[PDB]
Amino acid sequence: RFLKVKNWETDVVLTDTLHLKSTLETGCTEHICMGSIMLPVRTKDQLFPLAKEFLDQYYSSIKRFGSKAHMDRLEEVNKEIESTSTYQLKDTELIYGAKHAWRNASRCVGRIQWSKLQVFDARDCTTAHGMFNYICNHVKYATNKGNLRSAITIFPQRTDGKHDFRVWNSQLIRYAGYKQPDGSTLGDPANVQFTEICIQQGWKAPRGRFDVLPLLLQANGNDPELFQIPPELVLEVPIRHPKFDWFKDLGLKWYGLPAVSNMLLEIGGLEFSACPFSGWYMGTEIGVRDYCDNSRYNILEEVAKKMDLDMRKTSSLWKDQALVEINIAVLYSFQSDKVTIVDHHSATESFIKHMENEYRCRGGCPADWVWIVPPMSGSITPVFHQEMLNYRLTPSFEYQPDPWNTHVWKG
Amino acid sequence: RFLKVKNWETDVVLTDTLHLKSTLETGCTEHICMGSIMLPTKDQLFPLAKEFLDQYYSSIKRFGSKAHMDRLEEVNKEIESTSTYQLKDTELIYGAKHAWRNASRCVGRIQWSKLQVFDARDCTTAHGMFNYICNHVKYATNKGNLRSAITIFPQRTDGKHDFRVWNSQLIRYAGYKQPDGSTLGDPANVQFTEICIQQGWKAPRGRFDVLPLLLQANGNDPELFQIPPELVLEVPIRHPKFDWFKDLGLKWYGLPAVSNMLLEIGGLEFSACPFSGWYMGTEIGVRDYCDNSRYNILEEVAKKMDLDMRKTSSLWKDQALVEINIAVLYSFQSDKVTIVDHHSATESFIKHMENEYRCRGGCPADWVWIVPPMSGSITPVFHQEMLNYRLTPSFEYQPDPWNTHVW
Ligand code: HEM
Ligand code: HEM
Ligand SMILES: CNCCCc1cc(F)cc(CCc2cc(C)cc(N)n2)c1
Ligand SMILES: CNCCCc1cc(F)cc(CCc2cc(C)cc(N)n2)c1
Ligand SMILES: C[C@H](O)[C@H](O)[C@H]1CNc2nc(N)[nH]c(=O)c2N1
Ligand SMILES: C[C@H](O)[C@H](O)[C@H]1CNc2nc(N)[nH]c(=O)c2N1
Ligand SMILES: [Zn+2]
Repeated sequence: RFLKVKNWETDVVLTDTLHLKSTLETGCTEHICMGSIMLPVRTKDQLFPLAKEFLDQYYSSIKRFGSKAHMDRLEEVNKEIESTSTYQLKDTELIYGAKHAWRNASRCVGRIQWSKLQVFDARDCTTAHGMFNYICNHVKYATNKGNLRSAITIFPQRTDGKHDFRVWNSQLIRYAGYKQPDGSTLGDPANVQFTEICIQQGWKAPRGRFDVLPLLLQANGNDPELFQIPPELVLEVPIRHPKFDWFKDLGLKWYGLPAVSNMLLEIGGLEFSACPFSGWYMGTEIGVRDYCDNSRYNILEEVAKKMDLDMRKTSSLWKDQALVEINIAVLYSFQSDKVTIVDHHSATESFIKHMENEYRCRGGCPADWVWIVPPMSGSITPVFHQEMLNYRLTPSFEYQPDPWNTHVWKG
Repeated sequence: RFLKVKNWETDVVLTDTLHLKSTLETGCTEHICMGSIMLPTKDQLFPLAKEFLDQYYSSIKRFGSKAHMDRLEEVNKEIESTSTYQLKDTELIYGAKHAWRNASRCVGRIQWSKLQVFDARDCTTAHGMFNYICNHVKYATNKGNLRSAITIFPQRTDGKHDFRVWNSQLIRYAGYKQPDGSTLGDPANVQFTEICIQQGWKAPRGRFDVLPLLLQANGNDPELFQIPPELVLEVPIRHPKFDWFKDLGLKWYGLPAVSNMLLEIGGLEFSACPFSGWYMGTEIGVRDYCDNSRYNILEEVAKKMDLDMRKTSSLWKDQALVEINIAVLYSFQSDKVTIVDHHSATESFIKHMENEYRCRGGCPADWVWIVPPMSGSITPVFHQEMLNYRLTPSFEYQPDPWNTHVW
C-alpha cells in the first residue's frame, strides 16, 4: 500500500510505505479521528514475536540479516525467554533501540538529531541512591556548561511490575508550585500536586517563584526517596530583552536542560519504566507555553502593561504583540549566555528536511501535526503546510500512569 | 464508545455521545491517523431521506407523529415514482443550517441558527444564477454590517445537469504569471484566471482584479458575468501606528463567500450553494497576506519596520506578522465592516462547543483547522481536545468543474 502526503506550500508530494510496519493503535477509527486527544507483566507468548521483530530490524540495520550471528542471537533470546520469562539486550541493541524510539517519536520536532544520542546504560543500578548518582552524571554530561548534548539514562527494565524503577518527577528539572490559602499560586502551577508530594516526603520548601524541585526516585519497586540535585549542576538563564531594559525586572529565569523523566521506553517487548532523556529547548516551549499559558506562569498581562499596549480590547492584538517580545527575550537570553536553544523557524525548517530525508531513505516519517506545529506563528513555519501521517512504530516512548496513583506503599 | 474530551487549561471534561450518529468516513484507521490531510439510486436514497426526516421531525417535537409518518410515506412514494424527491422549504432551511452546524472545520458555528437561506431552486439559466448571486452579495454585505447567507440552486438530477459556480469563492482576486517569472496578483488563482480569459474575460492585469463569475446551469456550458463593482465592498489596509503601511497598496474584500462546495441534505445533492459569513482577521492577515504561495508580504513589511532580518531568531517574521494582523482588524473596524479577531472567535467557539455538548451531546471539530494560524496556544481552542467525525446534512468538497466538464 502507498500513501501520499502533500505540502500545500510547495506542492511536493511524498509517498509513505513505512506505515506498513505500524503496530500499536492510534485511537482513531473510520468513524472518528482522535488526532487532538492528548492521552491514549507480559506473557512469553507475546514476548518472542516482539523480540524477533526487533532483532530482525536491528540485524537489517547492520546489514547482517539472516547471518549466523542473527540466527544465533534469535536462538539465544528464545532460550532466555522460555527459561527466564524475559531477556537482556546487548549494549549495541540497547543503543540502537533508544535511538530508534527517538527516531519514531511522532510528537518530536527535533528528530533530525536522532542519530546523535549519548546512551547511559544504568541497568546495573540497584538503589535510589544509585539512581541519584546516575542522574547527576547525566545532568552534568548533557549540560556541558551550556553546550547541550542529547542523552538518555536507562535503568533496569520491568520484571513483574511490582519492582519498577521510576523517576517520580515528570521532568528532571522543574520549578515548585505552591497553592496559597487565598487560592493564588506561587511558582509553577503545573507542579502543585507534585510539590505537595515532595513536601509530604520531607522536602523543606523555600517557597519562592523558581525553586528547583528535588528528585523523588524509586528503585526496584521500593518507596521513593528524596534527593536534591547539586545546585551547581543546574544551569539557569535569567531572562532579559535586547531592547526593553525593564524586562529583567520581571524576575524571570528558566533552566537550560529539558529532560523528560516520566515516559516508558519499549524495545523488543521489554519495558524501561525509568529512562530519563534530554535534548535542548525550542524557544517557544518556554516563551509561549511555560510563560504564557493561563495555567502556567501566565505573564502576558504584566508584559503588555509594561509595553503600554492597548489592553481594552482583544482586537488590538496586545497578547500577540507581548507574546512575540517574550519569545524574543528567551532566545536572546539563552544565546547571550551561550546555552543551546533553537528558534521555531530553524527547528521546523530542519524538521522538514529531516522528514523528506526519512521518506527517501526509510519510506516515511510518522508525525503528529498537532504537536509538531509550534504554539505561535503556526502558518509562517513550513510544518503548518505539510500533510503528515501519524502512526506508531517500535521501539517507542510511551506514556505511563503517574507513580503516586499506582504505587503500593511499603511504609 | 462513549467518549470524553478534556480541556487542558480548565480541566473541564465533556462527554460526547453524538459521534455514534456519524455515517461518513474519516480517512483514519486504527493504524494510521490522517487528521492533517486536507482532502481525505432509489435504494441508496430512501434511508438517507428517512434518516434526515427523522431528525427533522424529532427537532420539531413531532417524532412518531402522523405528520411525520405521512411525510415519510409521501417522500417514499415520490422516490419510487420519480427516483428523487423535493424538500419542503422548512426542510431545506433546517438542512442548510444543520450543514453549517455540522461543519467540523468551521470556528464560527455559534452563529449557525442565524442563517438567511435563499431558495434558488426555481433558477433555470446562468443569467438567473447571476441575478440571485448579486442579491445574495448585496444582502450579505448590508453596507458592511454583514449577515450570514446561503443561496441554494437546483439539486443534482442525473449528474449531467449540475448547477455549478466555477469560482471557488464568490469574490476573489485574479492571478497572472508574469514574463519575468514572477506572479502578479493572487498566485492561488492563476489557473482559474486563465480559464476566465479562455472563456473571453478581458483581464485588466492588475494586482487586485475582482474575478468575474463563471456560472453553469443545468449541466450547460458555463457563462461569464461581472459582479456589479458597486456591490463588491473592499477595505484599504492601513495601520494605526505605521503611517507608511498604506503605501503598500494593500486592500481586501469584506465578504468571505465559499462557492465550490456541495450541500448534502437527506441524500439530495446541491452542487451550487454559495454561502457567506464574515471574516476572522487571521484569514486575511496571516494566510492571504503572509503565506509564501500567496501575497507573501512579510519581507516588504519587515523592511519598512527596519527589523534585523539577518537571522530567524530575531523573530522578525513574527513581529511583522502581528503588525499586519493589527492593520487588518483596524482597517475593517474603521470602515465599519464586520470582522472578528481570533481571540473573540475562538472564545465564542468554546462557548458554542459547551452549548452543543450540553444540548446535543457533542460538537464535531477539526482541531487542525479550528486553531488559528498565529498565536495558537494563547487561544482557548488550542487546549481543547476535539473529536472529529462526519454528520449529515453536510458541506462536502467536490471535483473542480473544469476537470469534470464535457464541453
Ligand atoms: C535535541 C533537541 C530536541 C528538541 C529541539 C526537541 C523538541 C521537542 C519539542 C518542542 C517537543 C514538544 C514538547 C512539548 O510540547 O511538551 C518534543 C517532544 C518529544 N520529544 Fe523531542 N526534542 C529534542 C530532543 C529529544 C530527545 C533526545 C528525545 C529522546 C531521546 C526526544 C523525544 C521526544 C518525545 C518522546 C516527545 C513527545 C513528548 C510527550 O509526548 O510529552 N526529544 N521534542
Ligand atoms: C459568520 C461568521 C463565520 C466565521 C467567523 C467563520 C469562520 C471560518 C473560518 C476561519 C474557517 C476556516 C477557513 C479557512 O481557513 O480557509 C471556516 C471554514 C468553514 N466554514 Fe465557517 N465562518 C463563518 C460562517 C460560515 C457559514 C455561514 C457557513 C455555511 C453556511 C460556514 C461554513 C464553513 C465550512 C463548510 C468551512 C470549511 C471550509 C473548507 O473546508 O474549505 N461558515 N469558517
Ligand atoms: C503536556 N506536557 C506537560 C509537560 C511539558 C514539559 C515540561 C517540562 F518541564 C519540560 C518539557 C520538555 C519537553 C522536551 C524534551 C526534550 C528531550 C527536548 C525538548 N526540547 N523538549 C516538557
Ligand atoms: C484551502 N482553502 C483555500 C481557500 C481559502 C479561502 C479563500 C477565500 F477567498 C475565502 C475563503 C472563505 C473561508 C470562510 C468562509 C466563510 C463562510 C466565513 C469565513 N470567515 N471564512 C477561504
Ligand atoms: C488538546 C491538544 O491536543 C493539546 O492542547 C496539545 C496541542 N498541541 C500540543 N503541542 C505540543 N508540542 N505540546 C502540547 O502540550 C500540545 N498540547
Ligand atoms: C497540511 C494542513 O492540513 C493544512 O496546511 C491545513 C492546516 N490547517 C488549516 N486550517 C485552516 N483553518 N485553514 C487551512 O487552510 C488549513 N490548512
Ligand atoms: Zn485520526
